[PDB]
Amino acid sequence: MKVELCSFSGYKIYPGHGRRYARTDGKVFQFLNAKCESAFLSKRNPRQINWTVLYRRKHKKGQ
Amino acid sequence: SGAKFRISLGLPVGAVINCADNTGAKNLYIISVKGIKGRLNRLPAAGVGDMVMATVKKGKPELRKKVHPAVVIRQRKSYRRKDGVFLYFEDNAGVIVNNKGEMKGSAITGPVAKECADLWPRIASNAGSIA
Amino acid sequence: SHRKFSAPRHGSLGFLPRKRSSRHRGKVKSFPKDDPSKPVHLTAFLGYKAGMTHIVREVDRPGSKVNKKEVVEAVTIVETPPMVVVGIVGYVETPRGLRTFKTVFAEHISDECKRRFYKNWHKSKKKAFTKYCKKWQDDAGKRQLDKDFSSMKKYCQVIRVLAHTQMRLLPLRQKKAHLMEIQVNGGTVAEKLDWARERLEQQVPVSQVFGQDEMIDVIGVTKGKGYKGVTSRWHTKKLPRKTHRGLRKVACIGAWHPARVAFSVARAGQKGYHHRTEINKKIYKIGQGYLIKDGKLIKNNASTDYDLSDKSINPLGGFVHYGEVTNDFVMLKGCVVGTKKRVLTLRKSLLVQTKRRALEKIDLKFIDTTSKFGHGRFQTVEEKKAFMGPLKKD
RNA sequence: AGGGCGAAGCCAGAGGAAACUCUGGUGGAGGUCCGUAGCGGUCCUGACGUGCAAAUCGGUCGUCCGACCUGGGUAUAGGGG
RNA sequence: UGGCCAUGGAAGUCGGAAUCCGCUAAGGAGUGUGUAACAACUCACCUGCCGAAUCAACUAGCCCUGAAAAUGGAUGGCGCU
RNA sequence: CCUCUGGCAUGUUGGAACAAUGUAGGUAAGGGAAGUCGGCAAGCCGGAUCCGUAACUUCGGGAUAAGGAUUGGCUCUAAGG
RNA sequence: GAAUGGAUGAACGAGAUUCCCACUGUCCCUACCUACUAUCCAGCGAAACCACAGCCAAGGGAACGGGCUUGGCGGAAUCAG
RNA sequence: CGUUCAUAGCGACGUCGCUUUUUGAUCCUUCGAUGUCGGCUCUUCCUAUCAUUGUGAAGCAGAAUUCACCAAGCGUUGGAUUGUUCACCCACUAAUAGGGAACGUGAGCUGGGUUUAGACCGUCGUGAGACAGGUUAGUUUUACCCUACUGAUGAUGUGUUGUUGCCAUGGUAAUCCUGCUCAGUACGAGAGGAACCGCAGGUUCAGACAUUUGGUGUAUGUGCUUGGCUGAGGAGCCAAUGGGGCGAAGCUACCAUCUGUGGGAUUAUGACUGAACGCCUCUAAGUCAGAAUCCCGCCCAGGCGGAACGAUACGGCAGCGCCGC
RNA sequence: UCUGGGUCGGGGUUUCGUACGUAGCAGAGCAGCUCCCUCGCUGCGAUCUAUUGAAAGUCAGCCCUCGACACAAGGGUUUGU
Ligand SMILES: [Mg+2]
Ligand SMILES: [Mg+2]
Ligand SMILES: [Mg+2]
Ligand SMILES: [Mg+2]
Ligand SMILES: [Mg+2]
Ligand SMILES: [Mg+2]
Ligand SMILES: [Mg+2]
Ligand SMILES: [Mg+2]
Ligand SMILES: [Mg+2]
Ligand SMILES: [Mg+2]
Ligand SMILES: [Mg+2]
Ligand SMILES: [Mg+2]
Ligand SMILES: [Mg+2]
Ligand SMILES: [Mg+2]
Ligand SMILES: [Mg+2]
Ligand SMILES: [Mg+2]
Ligand SMILES: [Mg+2]
Ligand SMILES: [Mg+2]
Ligand SMILES: [Mg+2]
Ligand SMILES: [Mg+2]
Ligand SMILES: [Mg+2]
Ligand SMILES: [Mg+2]
Ligand SMILES: [Mg+2]
Ligand SMILES: [Mg+2]
Ligand SMILES: [Mg+2]
Ligand SMILES: [Mg+2]
Ligand SMILES: [Mg+2]
Ligand SMILES: [Mg+2]
Ligand SMILES: [Mg+2]
Ligand SMILES: [Mg+2]
Ligand SMILES: [Mg+2]
Ligand SMILES: [Mg+2]
Ligand SMILES: [Mg+2]
Ligand SMILES: [Mg+2]
Ligand SMILES: [Mg+2]
Repeated sequence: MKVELCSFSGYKIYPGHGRRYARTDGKVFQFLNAKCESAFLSKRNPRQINWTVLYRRKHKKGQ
Repeated sequence: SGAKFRISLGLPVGAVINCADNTGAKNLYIISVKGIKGRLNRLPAAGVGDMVMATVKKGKPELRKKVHPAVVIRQRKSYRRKDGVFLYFEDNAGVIVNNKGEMKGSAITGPVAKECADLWPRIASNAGSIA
Repeated sequence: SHRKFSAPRHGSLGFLPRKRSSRHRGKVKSFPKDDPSKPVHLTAFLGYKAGMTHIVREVDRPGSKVNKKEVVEAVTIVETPPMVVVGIVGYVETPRGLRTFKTVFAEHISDECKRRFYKNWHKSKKKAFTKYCKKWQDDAGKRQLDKDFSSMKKYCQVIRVLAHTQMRLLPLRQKKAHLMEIQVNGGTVAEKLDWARERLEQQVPVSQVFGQDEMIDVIGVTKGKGYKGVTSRWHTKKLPRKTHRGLRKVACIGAWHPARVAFSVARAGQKGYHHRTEINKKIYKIGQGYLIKDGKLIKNNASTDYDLSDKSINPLGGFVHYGEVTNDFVMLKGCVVGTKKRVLTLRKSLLVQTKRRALEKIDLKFIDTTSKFGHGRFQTVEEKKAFMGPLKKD
């Protein structure tokens, strides 16, 4: 059961949950939930969005 | 040997999925779905991997104004795989095909869903990406 | 004239008076046929629908496309704390039917159980089986008791134990423990009866009834939905937009000339809270409850050989609208009848099970334990505490 | 109400040998267009249908400087108006 | 005895006019099968065994086939041999 | 659409529930008229500025044809007496 | 079929059709939500309709019975639909 | 006729019937009005069986098939044109069988068509006007009564009450298909080309359910934003839910997930032993196999039908249970 | 009196996406004053960073509390073998 990572937020996605997107360019994204997926489809740069992992890495939070 | 399992089928009769092979067709007006007994009032519906009759609505005039078989290759309606991952595809899409499953084109633009690949080998051979 | 275009009719007549069930606790309408040969056992149990969740498993049906492929799978947790046998009750065959013959109750009976016998316990003096239990300590009574048991040995054919739940051990509000007759199926009636006479006043856990990868029939009352219209209750076509006197209706009740409306015509009425016996629900996991040797053993529930963590089947923030499953539980495949908290009768199958699918051995790979009270993303609190780091509440 | 289109006339500039023509303005025509009040009354075959109402209600509509709308006064009366 | 007509082949045999004699114990110028046509097969007269009735064609009584409708159903009902 | 001046007590009643049917509003995955006599109903479109504008023509129109782009907040500049 | 007007025709049309693009719960196929109802209560309180009445099958019958014949059968008083 | 052969399949000249899903006859009923076509929606029946189960037939080698029997359990679809019924075409399918129920069904809808009044055209009429000739515009009322059905309280009984139970009677459900394998095998000159048992799935139907995906969302949850209004900030409110992101719970979708079972009697049929009829015969006495049938099972409801068991009014007035007389 | 259920609080869970305030050498530029210093100082200034995965809501039908607070044999009508 290869746990995958959400292509927007960064959280892990356990076998059951979330949804898999297959764009016609021929690359795929995993979304934890719809909240991620909506921001992805509306083109939100996840590094700008606080609660994502990509933001917190960028802003050096924790550590 | 191993059979298909049902998948949420979001192409009723009336769809114009885009032809994703090199024929010269652009669209594929699904006029009917193959292997549907069906019930009163109910539209025949083809998910991915489904055979389908398909008029071409725009493209080359060789193909226009007649019926061809076709296969659905991607679909925007999110189906569920047996491993509990839902999956959807950004576009509905198919390929013009002959009765015995061979393509009449030659190369498939875009990815094919593996539900379609495993079930259609000659499509699978011409598919670059799968799933 | 004939109806133009044929179509199969909506809903089954094999289910109707579509009325609100008299019972709440689902009756076992038939116990299995006691072959006299195999040893004695209980045929039924009484659990409670705590909640759903995932599983993950390797599947082994060769031929399938999914052979040796990890699928996920929904499951119900039926929290099943052990029942207490407080009675036996002999039956005898007649040409009229199957008359109850003699009921011997145990000596001591819990207030869990005694609750049941009064409509208002607060107001009662709790005087039930008071002159009864006098029998169990004298020469006269004990002798009459023995003669009753002897008579049952002479005459009776079917023997059912009476047990009841341990309402004490649950997260439910109610204290009034459900009794139920459960049938002892096994050897000769004299052997059969002395087994139940030994079990009297005693615990009986779930593993004594059921085993793993076993098809069982869930019996319960459906999640009730009140008055519902014909479109909900029968799934009749909606009529179109333009319909003047409404459109969630049936247009033609009936023909003119059987000049009555038939029982087969769809009408609005009670939708839900029906009695229903869904069969073939495979037990994936009989789960051991919390226990103490030095500290808690919470692990023994939702840990698998391949996971090895310290979970229980309880998700974060508990099973919603229920509690903590702190007791032993079964884990069936798929949904089952009824609501959260609903008392649920399990029953061993009526049917000689020998299908590839019904003998399949289930090795679970992973129990999802993420919260159900919103979109959960963490399996355990320790994982969450790791992922987040420190919070302002520290 | 408020907007749109911008007819004749007028100005300048440029061309034209003349005839006159182009370009930019100004000007504000019309049973002209949108659109309020007004007047009306298309569709929903909506609401209502022992009604609010012996013809009403709601949205949606037509028209809105003209064969426009409208008070009061005055004329025409029954095979007559 | 490839009888005669019929050749397209009918020597018994798609059909039709014929249609008798011999040997005879007895076999039709042939009931059919089948053949391109034969062949081959098959269908009287008589025995051997068995042991008293046997068999044909009509006819009329009851019974049965002929005999299929839509709400569930009516010798009045229950029933009846 | 919101406000002051002035004016009212929700249009012949109150309370408790939140079932089915409705009346009046909304929203819907994938498909997009396959519905239906018929796109009925609803939905799309909508303001402004800047481009761009066909057939046809009674040369006036068609024309907001179609088809495109932009639009907020903030801090400045330049241009008009 | 030619001012019982014929042929035409830009502009215009709450006029009659047909197709395409867009758009949509029209539909596949239904679902959830809101408000006012309906619901239960206090107060108030009508009407139409009414031979008697009100469970069926079959029969006959003015040739489709609630009532008749023969069968099935029949259990107070009520509530929402 | 069918090469040959009346009867595998057919069937002239003749003949005997049934049927009321055709149309006529007829005018018995209704003119102090029984709402007049079609479609939608829904239920039920019939069989004169298209498919599906079990079988006999062939001019049945296989495949494909027509003919017949038991048989109506389960099905019999999506569209283009037409107001249509009917018709035709495309597509799928296992099959796209046929009917009935006041030519089922308008206080169920719809109103496109017939069939008022407004108008146009053609033909007819001097004309008013006419036209199973065309066109367009044209109000579809009422249930609160009784029954029937749906669900909902209750009812008589059992001394009262509660319990756990039984079961009379009603209802009733599963369906058909593909793929793989058998197998390029039987069969066939070849071309072609099966089947039983397995295995994997799917259609339609049914019964649930919400872990997950999706839908809803006024938790009016939390941002964001328009116009206005509390002097401003902050905090808010109003705009019949101001608008919009995201959205818990809860409902909910072949738009997510799960489950759908076993016997008996036999029918058609093919057989046994076996007379009638010294043989022969499935039948006459006797016996066997036998099915989408039928009856039950499971499954739902549970009778003016029963059951075993519990407790049975301390009291301030009590009232009762047994026993014997 | 398995001392209980209830309100408030606290955790957990979860939804949204980082509150107010304060600080900043962040901030397109602009201004006032001057020490005309243009990193002068002081003010205006959308927004940005930090404090801060913060703030806020989270049963009303989510889960655990055994922390705080009261309140918990009370009332009315019944029925007999
Ligand atoms: Mg239809
Ligand atoms: Mg039919
Ligand atoms: Mg209407
Ligand atoms: Mg949840
Ligand atoms: Mg109307
Ligand atoms: Mg009304
Ligand atoms: Mg009023
Ligand atoms: Mg009001
Ligand atoms: Mg008031
Ligand atoms: Mg008033
Ligand atoms: Mg939609
Ligand atoms: Mg249609
Ligand atoms: Mg259509
Ligand atoms: Mg419209
Ligand atoms: Mg135009
Ligand atoms: Mg003329
Ligand atoms: Mg002339
Ligand atoms: Mg004329
Ligand atoms: Mg009458
Ligand atoms: Mg012949
Ligand atoms: Mg007639
Ligand atoms: Mg009538
Ligand atoms: Mg028949
Ligand atoms: Mg009719
Ligand atoms: Mg009617
Ligand atoms: Mg009507
Ligand atoms: Mg009309
Ligand atoms: Mg007219
Ligand atoms: Mg009422
Ligand atoms: Mg503010
Ligand atoms: Mg207002
Ligand atoms: Mg027989
Ligand atoms: Mg037998
Ligand atoms: Mg049998
Ligand atoms: Mg029964």
